[PDB]
Amino acid sequence: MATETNYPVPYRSKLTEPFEPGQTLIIKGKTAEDSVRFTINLHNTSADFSGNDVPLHISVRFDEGKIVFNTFSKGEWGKEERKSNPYKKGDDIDIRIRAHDSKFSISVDQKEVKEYEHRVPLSSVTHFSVDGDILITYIHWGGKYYPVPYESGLAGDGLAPGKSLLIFATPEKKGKRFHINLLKKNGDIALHFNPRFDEKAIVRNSLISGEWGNEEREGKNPLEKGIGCDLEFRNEEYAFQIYVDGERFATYAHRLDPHDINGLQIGGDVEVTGIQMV
Repeated sequence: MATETNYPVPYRSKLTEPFEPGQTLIIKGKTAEDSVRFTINLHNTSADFSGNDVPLHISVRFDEGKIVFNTFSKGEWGKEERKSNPYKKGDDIDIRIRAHDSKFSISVDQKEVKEYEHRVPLSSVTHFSVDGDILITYIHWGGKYYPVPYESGLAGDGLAPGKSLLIFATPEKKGKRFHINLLKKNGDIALHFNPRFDEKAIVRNSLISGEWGNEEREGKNPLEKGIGCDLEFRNEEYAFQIYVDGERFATYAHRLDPHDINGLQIGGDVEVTGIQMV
């Protein structure tokens, strides 16, 4: 219960539109050595009736040692479904819920641990709440099914200095490599981010006038096949600051003038679940 000043519990949010297949709800937070349990609920209502259907109820129990899922509808609860709780009292939590047309896919620490089949209409989800022994540090709802190869323009100012491009993706279980390109109008690639599991390295380069540059690799390579990752490309004064799962992975000195980086391409063996400009 440290400094919250952002998402104080009980937390409740009314969705702009109903939760649709392809969208993900991300909840991150901290727990204390005395935390017992906390909950995440996708539920019905509109104003503040508080008491309608709950398509998906998630209870993370530190006393029981498990994460429990269930649904409430027509005034009754169904049969709970359980999975082990990988967290001990006090560690940070990271739970993500992605909706699909036949179920919810829930990941814990970016690892898929539960497929919860829909028991009531997904369209019934109008709000989401979080309560219990947790201090929320991040919440995001959005995304969609991003086809890959992917290509699109970036806003109007694009990935300008002081801005950051956030990408939520999952390298394929049996994939070998994938890439992300930040481009300029003429086709030059300001930054080519290319994870290569077969080479145990992430290649970084620039494509200028149809020719590839030096090529910068070396570095841990924090990615793992089949596990979700948070990629952040921060455009700074002298270089791009590349963050992977919250830690600075590397820097890449600008080879092309920053500004006007208005293009994005993603390809290779990867699944993309979210793209946002921060």
